[PDB]
Amino acid sequence: LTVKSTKQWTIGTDVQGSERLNGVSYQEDALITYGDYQYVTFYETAPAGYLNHFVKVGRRRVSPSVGDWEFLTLDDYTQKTMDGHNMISMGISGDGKIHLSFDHHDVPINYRISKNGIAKDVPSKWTSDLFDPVVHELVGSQGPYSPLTYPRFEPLGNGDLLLEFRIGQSGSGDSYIHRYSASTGKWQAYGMYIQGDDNNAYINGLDYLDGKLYTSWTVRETPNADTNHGVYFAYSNDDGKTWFNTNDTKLTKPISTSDDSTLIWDIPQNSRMVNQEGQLIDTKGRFHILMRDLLSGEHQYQHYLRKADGTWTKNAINPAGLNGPDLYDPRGKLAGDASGEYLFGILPDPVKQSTGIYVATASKDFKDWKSLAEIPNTSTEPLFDKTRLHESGILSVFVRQAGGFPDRKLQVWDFELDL
Ligand SMILES: *[C@@H]1O[C@H](CO)[C@@H](O[C@@H]2O[C@H](CO)[C@@H](O[C@@H]3O[C@H](CO)[C@@H](O)[C@H](O[C@H]4O[C@H](CO)[C@@H](O)[C@H](O)[C@@H]4O)[C@@H]3O)[C@H](O)[C@H]2NC(C)=O)[C@H](O)[C@H]1NC(C)=O
Ligand SMILES: C[C@@H]1O[C@@H](O)[C@H](O)[C@H](O)[C@H]1O
Ligand code: NA
Repeated sequence: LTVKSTKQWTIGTDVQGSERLNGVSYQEDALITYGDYQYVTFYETAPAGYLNHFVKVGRRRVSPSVGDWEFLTLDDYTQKTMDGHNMISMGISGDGKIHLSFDHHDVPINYRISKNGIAKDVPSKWTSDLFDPVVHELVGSQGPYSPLTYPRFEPLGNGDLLLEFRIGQSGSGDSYIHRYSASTGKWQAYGMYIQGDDNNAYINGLDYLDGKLYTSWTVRETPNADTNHGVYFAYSNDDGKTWFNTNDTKLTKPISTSDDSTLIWDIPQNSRMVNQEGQLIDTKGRFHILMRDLLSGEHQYQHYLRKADGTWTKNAINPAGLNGPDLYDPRGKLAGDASGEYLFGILPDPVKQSTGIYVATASKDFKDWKSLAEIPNTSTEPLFDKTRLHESGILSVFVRQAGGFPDRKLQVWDFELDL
């Protein structure tokens, strides 16, 4: 496997402040291909300047030829909170509507939707008036909508879309799922699906494939990030309503963080393992988790693999040149190609201030990690486009540069793979 071509685009100037608002690990998602177009969302500085931002949404054509990015500015909602939690997630439903949820740290939901199915019936003109106002509920569904952190979208197989988030706080919180029907345009509540017990679960993402929804998490006791413990897993065969552990044992609804039956790896507190890193269902149905810890004696990225024979394995990702991250360093992701043979570790390096793209193969039990490419000059939690990789064999990555405002840009890097 080799890179046929490498291209980059600067899509905006990052915002100024002591927190990272763009390129955050739990954006789900920031960069999405739907039909023939790719979409991206990020904050840019509003005319009021420092500590005033607007959400932007970019689009470009990617099939059958790649066209130029164009952007709209949502200049009716000013993001003002310098808190690295307050990121943006986007989702696109099978009616073509684009959904955005953003700007939360233990506050009520902030959500909006396109008026029409602009990703299906693609308008000529790309402007802000394609979006409805910001609302603080999900029409058709019910609360609680506060205190909300971590909106995550997952597109389902019938065009529907899940929206998942935590209600409560670090060290004491629960998570919920809501489902948007593409056929009716109404949301419905799936309710609480994981319940804390004077702690909170921190999921790594949502992964849906062929009618099954997968997630993994750690449990956090207190607002101190050293108090994470365990690596957990569950899946659902009904889009979030009911859940099973790794042994196909049905769980209680909601899943309790006290139920050890979802534990797949014992990781104590003070292991230097961070919440909300990376997960992946590959296209052959093997589940993968990216975490980190110091348990070997050195800080290293860790790959957890749920094998087909049922067994979990854990292997350090330690290819030559990769500096291992500590608790607070940027978080990575895992991506997969259409075949399921290739696993990509998209791993920010805290020494180099760059993002390494490493590849392992299913034939080698993913032990063969190798440096494939690098995105230089990043201070970001890199985020990729799942669909674009599956459909075209292009690994497309959204990144915040390193460096100082206003030199520090937002970019999309495309690695055309020789698949
Ligand atoms: C429900 O699922 C859980 C989670 O997967 C599962 O618990 C796991 O069971 C495995 C298999 O027993 C445990 O793995 C072993 O851990 C012990 C530590 O006491 C070691 O002895 C084992 O190492 C030997 O066996 C390995 C087999 O591959 C060899 O590679 C190794 O070199 C040794 O010979 C092995 O690692 C694992 O600890 C648990 N995990 C947890 C989190 O509890 C449980 O069994 C499932 N229950 C049912 C009813 O299916
Ligand atoms: C460790 C800490 O954990 C949560 O508060 C969020 O994931 C935040 O982004 C991360 O920095
Ligand atoms: Na607690």
